Amino acid sequence: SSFSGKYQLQSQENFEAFMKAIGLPEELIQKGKDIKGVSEIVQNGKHFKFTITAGSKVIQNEFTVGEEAEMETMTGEKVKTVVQLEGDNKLVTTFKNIKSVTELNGDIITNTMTLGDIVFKRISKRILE
Amino acid sequence: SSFSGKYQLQSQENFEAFMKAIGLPEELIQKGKDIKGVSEIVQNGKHFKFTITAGSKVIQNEFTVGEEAEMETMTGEKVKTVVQLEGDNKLVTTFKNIKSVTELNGDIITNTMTLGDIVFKRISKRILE
Ligand SMILES: CCCCCCCCCCCCCCCC(=O)O
Ligand SMILES: CCCCCCCCCCCCCCCC(=O)O
Repeated sequence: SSFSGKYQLQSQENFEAFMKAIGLPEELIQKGKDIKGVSEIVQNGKHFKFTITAGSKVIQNEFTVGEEAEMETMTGEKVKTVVQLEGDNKLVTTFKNIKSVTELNGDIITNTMTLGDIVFKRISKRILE
Repeated sequence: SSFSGKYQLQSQENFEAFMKAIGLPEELIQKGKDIKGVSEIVQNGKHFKFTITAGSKVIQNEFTVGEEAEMETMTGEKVKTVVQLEGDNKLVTTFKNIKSVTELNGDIITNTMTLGDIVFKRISKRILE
């Protein structure tokens, strides 16, 4: 019902392949590929504040679902996109050629980003505080 | 008696001045100055592993107190230094013209980095898992 929490990355698949596909340099990818950090979400109804840690980068994004917003991506590009809430537990959007689904089941977020044949999946667990 | 934990940045002083002094690109200073994320320490005796969130960057470092080590700074530069334990609750390192003191007070960690007349101070709080 609420996405709010601090989420510890537990495991991921295809980090290197996805970051290569979007244009990041190999040297940066290899430096970040094994980091398992903590991302944070604060949800207030349709409003979301994200402090995402992925690889060696921390990205802070904010949106209201259903409203267009500029989302900073791993390349540094700020993309214009609309994120929708499906049900109470799935955030969906598409930007460039990437389909993104952020799904909350209990205390586990599964984030799936699909770019052609590459399915980049991150599993993170809410720190219960 | 253990530094181990995940710590949420609560407040900080003179981020912009310190990052300017060490030469961080201005675009990264402006992006990173308001980000308050989670850093992790794993201590095993004199050995420490760090996953540090500072601004828009995540930095991993690892060393044994009392032994020379090579640590990655906020600019990405690698420096060789020996980290000491002071008074059983302070990690103290001096590299180039910076003195860094990481002090543990219960659930609070205070990182104080002194560079000439600038004191960059971070106060973080243990996440209770
Ligand atoms: C345009 C959207 C932002 C894209 C940023 C790319 C970094 C990977 C995104 C995964 C974060 C999704 C939130 C779940 C928590 C997590 O997996 O850290
Ligand atoms: C050897 C230099 C360390 C990395 C340089 C980044 C500047 C900030 C370092 C602060 C790390 C201290 C660890 C405790 C938690 C924190 O304050 O984030």
